[PDB]
Amino acid sequence: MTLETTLFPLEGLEGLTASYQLYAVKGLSGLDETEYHKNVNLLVRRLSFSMKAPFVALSRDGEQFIAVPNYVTEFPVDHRVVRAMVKLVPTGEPLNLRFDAADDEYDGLRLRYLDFVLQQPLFANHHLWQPGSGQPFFHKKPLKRLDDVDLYDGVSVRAAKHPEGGFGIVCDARSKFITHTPIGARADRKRLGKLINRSCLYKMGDHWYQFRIDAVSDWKVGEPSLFEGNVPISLAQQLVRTAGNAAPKSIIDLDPEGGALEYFTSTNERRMAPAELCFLIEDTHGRRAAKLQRQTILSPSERRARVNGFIRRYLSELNIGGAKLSAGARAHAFFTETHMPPALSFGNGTVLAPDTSKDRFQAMQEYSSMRRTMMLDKKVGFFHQDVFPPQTLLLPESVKKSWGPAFASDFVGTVQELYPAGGYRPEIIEYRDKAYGGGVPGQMKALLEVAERGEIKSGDVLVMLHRINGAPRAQDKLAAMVCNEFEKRFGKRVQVIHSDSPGRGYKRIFKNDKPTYVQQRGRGVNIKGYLKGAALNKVCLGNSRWPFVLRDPLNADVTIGIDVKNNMAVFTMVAEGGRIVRVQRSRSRQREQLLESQVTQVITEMLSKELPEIKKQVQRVVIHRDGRAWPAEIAGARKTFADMAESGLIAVDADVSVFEVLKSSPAPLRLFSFEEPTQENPKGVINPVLGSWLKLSENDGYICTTGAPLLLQGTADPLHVRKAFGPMAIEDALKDVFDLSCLTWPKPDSCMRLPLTIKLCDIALFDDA
DNA sequence: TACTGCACATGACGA
Repeated sequence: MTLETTLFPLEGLEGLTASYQLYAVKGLSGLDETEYHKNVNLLVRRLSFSMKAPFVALSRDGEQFIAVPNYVTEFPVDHRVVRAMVKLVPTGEPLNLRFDAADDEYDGLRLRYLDFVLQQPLFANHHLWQPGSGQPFFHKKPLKRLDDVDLYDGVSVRAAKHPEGGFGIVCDARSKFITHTPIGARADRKRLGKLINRSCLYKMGDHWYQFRIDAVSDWKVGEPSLFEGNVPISLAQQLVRTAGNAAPKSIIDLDPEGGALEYFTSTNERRMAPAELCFLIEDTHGRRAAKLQRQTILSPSERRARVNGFIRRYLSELNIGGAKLSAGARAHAFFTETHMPPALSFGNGTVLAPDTSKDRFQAMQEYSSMRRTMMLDKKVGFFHQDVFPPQTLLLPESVKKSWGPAFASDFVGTVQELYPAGGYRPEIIEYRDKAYGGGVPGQMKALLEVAERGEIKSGDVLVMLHRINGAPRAQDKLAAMVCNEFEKRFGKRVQVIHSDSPGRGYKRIFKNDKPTYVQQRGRGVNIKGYLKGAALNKVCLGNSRWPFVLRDPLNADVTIGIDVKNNMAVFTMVAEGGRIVRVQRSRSRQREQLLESQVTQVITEMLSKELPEIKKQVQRVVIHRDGRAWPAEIAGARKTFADMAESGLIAVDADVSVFEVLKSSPAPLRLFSFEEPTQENPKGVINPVLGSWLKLSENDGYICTTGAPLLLQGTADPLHVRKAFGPMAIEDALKDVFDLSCLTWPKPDSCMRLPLTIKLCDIALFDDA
């Protein structure tokens, strides 16, 4: 019940002052909406990098208004590219924002400035470095040596509004893996080729930063490759030129035969750097580094200790010109009531509700297990129990001629035991997976031709695919295309598994003087666990057979999730208690963004189909965006629902609100709860409990969709949700984000970080055109 | 097959 944050008070904020000079933009009256605000942002990016100053945008009224700092002087005021031509007229009267006053809309301006000048003392600390601007600050000394790769520890620092008034600082520990020894001067033109688009840390003497390799230079470090005023200069002469004073040996005694890399500046010029001073960033999310990744998951006491360490060590004194700032040593703490999980409804009128008499921790663990065993118990079971429509199972020819039939037999029997009301009985079909190519084209040609033959009766298909490319950072093209084409050209709803995981669960045995396949539990997969999880996720949830739903209404009558990536948008809708769930894909113009009209279209169409089934009149609507919410998207959303209030489809006085769900937060905040100190836990720091929550503002909040009883390792990552519009109190939004995340349908006995709405986007949009 | 925690990704530097 007692919680501590990673938000820290800022003392001495007075005197510190921010002076902007609002402008306004003329450009093109052609406010193409998605194309107007895209250009607003491009200029503020272009201007911030070029003039190295905190330019902000303030979109009130006409959405114009660029804030220029008052210490820059020769301001061009006109700016090319950007298609059309642009002019910035001032809006006069010079601003002088303050950190003691009260909530403005100029507080996005104070926050920009505050973040800009706080990274000035840290940037000039000889023992810290920063890969790039906005990123965390790392110790130059590795925390751990870890054999051929070094583990660096860092702490991110972000200005925030303080809930008890004023301004503070949110912080979080970070980790980074860098190879111990440099690329080297002894690395040839061909090996430096193999390294383009990798990233490396450049130890440019005392100045450390990170860049992305774009090219191998034609010139060695000692040959003339650039020139300062006509005179052709070598890169080695250039670095000696800009070394200062007691320059370290490494940057004034380079091997002249070593190679150089090339890379682009923030403002897009070309620059070189000697390979002798460059250390490859070990992309531990590119290559599977299981032993390494364990080192980056911190226990709550480890995580609190490193964040506070860094605050006490580097932030107790801060000289921003005149001002002398301090970060308080004690982070903001508070008493709160934690949200209890919601009552849920299963089969046979059975309800599951958290016991209020047990202590919270025991109550949460019993409830979360009960979600699984109630689902499995034949006398309670799924909330939605009917017979399945016809089902197809589509297998590679090479699998059907081997372990296929043993797998299918086990899989059906697993479905029948999980979901006995369904009578699962699929028709087993094959496609000629060895006939055309084994790459994405070829597999597709074999799959299509089976569909064109009409061999897929039934509208639901579970298709088993070969994994074309692995590495948990590529993208499953083949699975995406089979869903688009099987749904567009034919009317099919398709789920997907892969051939490798279940293959590893079968071995060939000789029985009754005949070869047959049977299970094995060697290593490669827990095959029994694989069948249960795939039966649930691919067949039951694939057929919209929800195993449990909310007993009691949320604050929103309907709530809608929206994500867009790779020119594929996904809308999802959750109404009644999860009793109504619709997931609808749709192609888009932009890669990650939606046209004002495409929003009004898809949503009116989805909601109108379901409104006859929603027996309470609709009067509170919530949209959950995955990422930033662009105002072309908010407009289409305000539009859609204004209409339906006139047509009488919903209540006349109904209202909408839009919220961003920032699964990767720009201000990562953590929460801690406390315990009896205990030898192994000297300070007694533990995870917060599952329902803990915190409001920093009327527009920013945090909710622990994961937490104490149900986390097996690490420290909980609270979920950041930000209001973008509407009459809905952020506390109310936080409460049903939490209720929506107790619908743990993919793994009932678990916590689940995202609410169901944007959780539905992830699995659906894993398949993007 | 599925769950979390993790590093991967808007906006200042630096050959």
